[PDB]
Amino acid sequence: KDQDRKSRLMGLEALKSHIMAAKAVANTMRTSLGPNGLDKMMVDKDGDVTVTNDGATILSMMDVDHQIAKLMVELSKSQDDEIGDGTTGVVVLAGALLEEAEQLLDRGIHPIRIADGY
Amino acid sequence: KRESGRKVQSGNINAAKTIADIIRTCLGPKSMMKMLLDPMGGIVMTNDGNAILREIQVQHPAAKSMIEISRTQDEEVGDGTTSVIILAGEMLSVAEHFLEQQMHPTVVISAYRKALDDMISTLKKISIPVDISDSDMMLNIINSSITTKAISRWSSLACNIALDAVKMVQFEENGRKEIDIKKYARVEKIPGGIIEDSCVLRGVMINKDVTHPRMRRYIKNPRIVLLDSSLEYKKGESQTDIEITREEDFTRILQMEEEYIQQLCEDIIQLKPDVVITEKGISDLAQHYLMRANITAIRRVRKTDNNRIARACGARIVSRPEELREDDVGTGAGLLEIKKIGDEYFTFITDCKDPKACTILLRGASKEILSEVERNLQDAMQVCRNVLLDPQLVPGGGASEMAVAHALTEKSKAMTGVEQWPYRAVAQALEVIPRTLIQNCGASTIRLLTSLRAKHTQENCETWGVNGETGTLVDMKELGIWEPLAVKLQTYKTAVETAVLLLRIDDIVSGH
Amino acid sequence: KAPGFAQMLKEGAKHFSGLEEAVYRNIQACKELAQTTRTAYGPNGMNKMVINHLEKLFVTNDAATILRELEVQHPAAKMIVMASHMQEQEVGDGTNFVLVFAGALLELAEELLRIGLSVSEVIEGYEIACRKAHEILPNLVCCSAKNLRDIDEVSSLLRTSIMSKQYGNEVFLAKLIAQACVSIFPDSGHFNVDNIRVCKILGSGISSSSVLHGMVFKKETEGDVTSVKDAKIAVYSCPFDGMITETKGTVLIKTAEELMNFSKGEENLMDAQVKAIADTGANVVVTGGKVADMALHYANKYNIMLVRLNSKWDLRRLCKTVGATALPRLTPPVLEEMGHCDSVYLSEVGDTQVVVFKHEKEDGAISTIVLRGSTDNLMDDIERAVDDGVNTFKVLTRDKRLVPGGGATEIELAKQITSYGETCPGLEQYAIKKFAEAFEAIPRALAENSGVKANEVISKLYAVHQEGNKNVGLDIEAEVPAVKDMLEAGILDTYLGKYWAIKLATNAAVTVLRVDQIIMAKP
Amino acid sequence: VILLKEGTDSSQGIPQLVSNISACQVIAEAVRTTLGPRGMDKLIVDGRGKATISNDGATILKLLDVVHPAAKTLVDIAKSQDAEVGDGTTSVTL
Amino acid sequence: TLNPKAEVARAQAALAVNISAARGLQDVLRTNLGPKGTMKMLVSGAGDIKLTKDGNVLLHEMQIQHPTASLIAKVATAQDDITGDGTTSNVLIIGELLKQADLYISEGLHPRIITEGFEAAKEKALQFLEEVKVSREMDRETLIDVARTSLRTKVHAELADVLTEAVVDSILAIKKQDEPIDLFMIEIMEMKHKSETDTSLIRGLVLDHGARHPDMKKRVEDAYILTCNVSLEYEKTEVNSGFFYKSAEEREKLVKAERKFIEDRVKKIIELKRKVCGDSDKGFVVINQKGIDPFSLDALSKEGIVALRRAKRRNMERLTLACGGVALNSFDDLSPDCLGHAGLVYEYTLGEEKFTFIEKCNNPRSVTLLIKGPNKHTLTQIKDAVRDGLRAVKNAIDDGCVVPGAGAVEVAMAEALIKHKPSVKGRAQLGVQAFADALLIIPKVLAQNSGFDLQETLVKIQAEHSESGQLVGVDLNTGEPMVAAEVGVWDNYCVKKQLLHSCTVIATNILLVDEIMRAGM
Repeated sequence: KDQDRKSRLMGLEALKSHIMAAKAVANTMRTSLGPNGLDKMMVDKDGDVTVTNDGATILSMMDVDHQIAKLMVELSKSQDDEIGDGTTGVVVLAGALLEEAEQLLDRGIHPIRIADGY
Repeated sequence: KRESGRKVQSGNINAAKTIADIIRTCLGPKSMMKMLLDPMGGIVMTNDGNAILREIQVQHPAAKSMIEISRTQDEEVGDGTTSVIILAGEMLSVAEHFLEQQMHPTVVISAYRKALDDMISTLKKISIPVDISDSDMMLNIINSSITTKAISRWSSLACNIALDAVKMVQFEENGRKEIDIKKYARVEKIPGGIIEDSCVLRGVMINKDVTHPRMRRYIKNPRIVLLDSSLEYKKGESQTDIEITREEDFTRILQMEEEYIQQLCEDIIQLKPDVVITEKGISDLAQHYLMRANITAIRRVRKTDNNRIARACGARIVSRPEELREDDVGTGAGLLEIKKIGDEYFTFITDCKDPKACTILLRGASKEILSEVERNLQDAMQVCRNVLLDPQLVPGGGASEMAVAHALTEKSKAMTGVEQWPYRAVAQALEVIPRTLIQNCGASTIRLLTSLRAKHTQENCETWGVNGETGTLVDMKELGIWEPLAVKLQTYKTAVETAVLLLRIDDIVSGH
Repeated sequence: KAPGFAQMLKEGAKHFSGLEEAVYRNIQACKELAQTTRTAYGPNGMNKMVINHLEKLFVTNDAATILRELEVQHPAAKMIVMASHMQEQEVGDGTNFVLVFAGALLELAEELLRIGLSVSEVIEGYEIACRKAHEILPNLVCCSAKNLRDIDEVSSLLRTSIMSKQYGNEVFLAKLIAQACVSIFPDSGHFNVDNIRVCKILGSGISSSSVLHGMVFKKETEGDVTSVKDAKIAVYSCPFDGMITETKGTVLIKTAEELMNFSKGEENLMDAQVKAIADTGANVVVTGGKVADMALHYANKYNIMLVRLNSKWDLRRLCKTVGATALPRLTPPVLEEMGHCDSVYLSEVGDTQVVVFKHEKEDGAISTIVLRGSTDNLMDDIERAVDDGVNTFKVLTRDKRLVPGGGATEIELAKQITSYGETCPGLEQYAIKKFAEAFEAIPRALAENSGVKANEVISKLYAVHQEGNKNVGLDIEAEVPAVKDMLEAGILDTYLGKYWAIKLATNAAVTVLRVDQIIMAKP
Repeated sequence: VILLKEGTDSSQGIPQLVSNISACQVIAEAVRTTLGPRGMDKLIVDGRGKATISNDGATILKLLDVVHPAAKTLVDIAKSQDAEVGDGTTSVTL
Repeated sequence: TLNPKAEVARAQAALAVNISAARGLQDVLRTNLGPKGTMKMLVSGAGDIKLTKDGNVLLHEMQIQHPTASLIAKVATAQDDITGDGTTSNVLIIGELLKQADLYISEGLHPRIITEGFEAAKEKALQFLEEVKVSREMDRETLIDVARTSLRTKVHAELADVLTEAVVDSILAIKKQDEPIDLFMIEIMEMKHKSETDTSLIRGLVLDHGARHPDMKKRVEDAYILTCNVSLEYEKTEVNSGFFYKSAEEREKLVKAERKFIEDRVKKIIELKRKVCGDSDKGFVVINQKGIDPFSLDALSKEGIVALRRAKRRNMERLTLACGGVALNSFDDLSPDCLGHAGLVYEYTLGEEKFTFIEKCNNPRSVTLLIKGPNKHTLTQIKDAVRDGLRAVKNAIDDGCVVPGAGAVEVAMAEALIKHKPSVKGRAQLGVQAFADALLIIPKVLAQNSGFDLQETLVKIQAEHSESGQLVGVDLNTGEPMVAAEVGVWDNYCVKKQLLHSCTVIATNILLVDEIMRAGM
């Protein structure tokens, strides 16, 4: 039920919209990568203020409605049990693979074929 | 909000003229009908000029004064009301001398007041006396209201009903010959029978119902006791009710209640009367002593109704039942009949004596006929009242208005000044009465009205009126349109006074 | 405000003026109703997708079902619908006949009224030609039933009635309905459609269906009692549970000790209630609601058979058969309200336990046709085909006369009436010739549903009927426009089926022509 | 004033059959790319907010619940495909 | 020139509004005149469909939107209450009088002169009707022609002959020796599940509630009728007492004590049966209106009594006069003097309920006309046709004079008015000329509904002239002039007499309305 007012995104534009939503998270954390990376301002729902450059802490405090953006956050729980430091470097690397994949979709290459190349 | 300046007097004319323009065709036996749309979609086709203006909502204040004065006229005389508004609207219908000529109102008002005294003196010259001893001459006079009605078959009976009733109420010893229909002439209706069975009862009939089966059904010499106070246990000066929460005290209050009621009822039956008539109500404990004496219990009788009984059977009004003397008796009453007539309880105190009052009994087959016979005899009694006050008749059918219009024209030649112009306008304003009679018939208005003025110039003004049914010219000595003088005098005095009252108001101000 | 509305004096009811021709727009309403059911006529009729008022998806080609689901709000269109309700009386077929034929009369009546003929002459023209149709119809009777009560003959007649309703099952449903009908026929005048009750069961397919005697219910026996001859049957719609009085009866449960007391009390309440049933001598109890677990123990304790029927209509069938009413309270001991049955036992057919209510001593017309199907939508339509098949032989309980089907009589009867209209002078010949052309609507609607050109079929039918060859109807094929003999094919209709159908459809079109204006009124 | 349907939506003929054909292609379009072991997946979120990810054709058709009457027919055929076989619902629908 | 929140028409346009209202109403009701006319549909809005040609029903029941046309609807109500027929021809004449007068009013003629022409023409047409009526004695052959003429208009010309013998026979039985006739002596009943052609006579009265018991006799040849208002069901204590009980069982024991008063009265019914005609070939019937206890039904059923209960007021009223049983309010006064007599009493079983037939009576002074039909609205249409047929025969027997129909009288009156010179006013002849052409609308409308030409039909019937009396009328089937007296077409005298009085008064008052004012609207 509830077929009316159902948000649907399909076609080739659906992939380019998912990449754009993923690049929004990667472009945010790429400035905080490294020891000289700039910090981020956090305003809690209760009014608290904290400042940290830690990437794993940022992803936990970011509230994103988009579904693909939520998948990027779930990756932090898996990496923190291993590295816990360069977690930002994985999000930046994930955003670079999708950004260069946008140029390949214009050439007509199938997405599964692109994933096999990586 | 408010109006000031010449607009008030110019507005009062259009307000009075609009109300008059409706009923212009309601005058005469051939008068046209009208149609009223109810808010729910109903239609009322009545041609009565009194009912039309009663249901019409009028916004302007002067339009209300036109209706309120006409309603007062209906109380005194039930005829000629439509002619009052037509004349009151025609005298104000000429605005030339009011505004365009720039004449001051008091100059015009002085012209109407001088013309009013001339219209009165002219009617007394052309009038004719009447012999009130002959009932045949009174027959054709009353037939003016009886014509075009369903009582035309019983018309011969309808004349004797209104004639003998008013002659009883008339008291000529005082010198003013005062007659009051609303009290002494009081009428009630009797279900059952036909129109022929309707007669004139000599006495005062009471509609009080029979509460208990024990009463006097028929008496040869009734006895009536009149007292104002009600029969009840004596209370205090206030209306506070008696509340008793104890049983021992209930026996003390009940004993006082039974003692005083039995004491007053004992002095009433000491004279052994046939009935007890009280002004106020009667309780249940008092009726137990009335049914034991086998006498009729009558209550709720007003002061005027009791004053007529005292002069009939020779009764006397006493304040309290304990003070009743032997002077209060019903000796001289013809009969006492409580018998049911037409499935309703009636009481007949009727006798052989004339206590300046009577009672009209309306027989009929249905309530629809009773309502028709009632209203037809009401104005007929007022016709009898107007004739007995001033036994003089004037020619109708428009001959009276034209006879006065000829006298005003001839006298205006000797009048010198600016008042002669509005003084002549009254003579032409009286021509509206014969004009509507011809227009309703269908004949040409200009041709007949012009030849009518030539008749009053040469021949006598007492004759040569206008026939309403045929439309031609006929003398009023050969036709029964002769009308009482008291009606025409009251009509002209009201039409002029109303026209003057509206000209005197130059401003309308809202405030309290 | 002038100018005012044309012809409307009453309650704002739309009144068509002279140039508006109120008669035609009333015909237009009845014309659209025929177009909906015109494509459902014949064995090739298209299925209709119907949404029930309960938002259930139903697919059926039955015309009577469409008129129930589709609400007809037009007054003049209700007259044809009400004529269809009278069509279901005295015969169980001919519903599609009235809807198509009554519309055919009104479509051709529009052509006559445009010529300027009076509406009164059109009315008199149909009533005269209708009497000629009732005289010719007996002469068109070819063969009649042998009245042998043989399954081969009984199943051979159902081939036509089952056709146009359930296709492809014509062979199977012919013998199944025949076995149930041949049981009652030995009883003279006792045959009734209400005596044969149909009970549908979810299963593999129609091939698994069978025929049984008595009243067969799909619900098994809750008790362990196999067979009992007890005639006392008490139907109880109240479910079995703890007995509660109609008074207050407040039960206060505080501690676990009292919880076990009132728990055992319900076992004692159900004990005395079932005991009162065995005291009256009733070993058969029908339950409309659920059944408690403890009630199954007392049922076998007193050896009382228990029947659990969840359907409400299944309970009303017992109330009008054995006469056992369903009381609101829990097992009232009333003998007067019970029923009577000669034989009661549990049976198994198709790997399913079924309960059988029949009369061994008394003959009875009671019989039950068990149906099986995968889809309830397709299985319910089979029940509609059975009622039309059983009602077909309810007419043959009267005089047995058969007429050819497949539009064979429609061409033969239209050819004879045309001859009488030509010999009859005056202005009545116009309405008679149009009455004969109204018969052409059936073979056209039958050919269009089969994918065959209509004008080609009508041309061939007049050629073979002109030479004197009767019994020639329309052959049903997609690629073959030609025709074949109906008598050898086994397609035969009912005499009284056509007789009452022509009479009712005639008066339905006449009444519409009599009403020239529709006016709304207020109470 | 007097109307037969009174808000009743009904249509027949050729346009009604063509409208049903276009509705059946929409149902087959969703499970179209999910055919095969290497086929792409789908993401469906319910009212609770959780996302379901899989290429299974039987699971996707259950979550769609299309209100179109002709679309419900193809959905019901997939349910009968599970009882008889248990796979191939994507192939039958497509 | 008017007050706010109202409207007034000062000029003659107020008269033109009323004329347009009559012309609009004339065109609506002109199509239902005659048997060849069409029918109007009555939709109550709740789904009830009613079909009738009666003018009184199409007016009184249907509310008209236009205010002026509603007054004419109230006139047809008083029109049907007197004669019972002619409501359709009443409106058609009023519409034509206002139409023909509009030609002269537009020329400047005052309406009062036209109204005087109607009064002079009404007296001339009324005196001419005196010579037209026929004084012949009413017999069975004439009443059939009067019945067929009245019924043929309200039916399909099918049930006519079926309803013809039912209406004529019901009137002849209730009137003997010039006795005043009352239509309340005839009862109308309706049954379902039967064809419309099954309507027949009922000599007795049809009762609603029958007898309930397996042993009730389906038919009883002879029996006596005992009228009772007493209820035999459970009743409280008749004497002075109260409810004294120590349990629920003791309260039921007082029930048998209270029932003893009724049970002893039930035995009195059995005693009276055996005392008066309690032998074989006899019976007894209980017509008691109130309810009867089922146990009392069993005691009376074993004796051969057919019990009745839960009756109505109109039923017991007719059973009192027909059977002769005196109303008995207490069984202590039970005596054989209150017993009546009745013939064969049987209950005909329908497809649903059962009704009781008291028939085969000597002189019950009551009968019943049973109507049968497939639907509800068909029963209503037939019931209206019966009462319209009864008043047609009643007026024909009461007034021994009948007049020819088929528009023969209206054409004959139009000729005498044209040859009549004005007896009152010279200009009053324009009203006579307008009233003369208005009487010709009756044969014109009959030509339209028959499908013929309006002009050709009127010229032929007017061209008929001879030395002796010749009365011709419009023939619907042929179209040629036809004598209505020879073919058995007759109308009542009071109907034609009332139309001249009603059409003159109503059309006059419409021309007498000078202005239309809004009061409170």
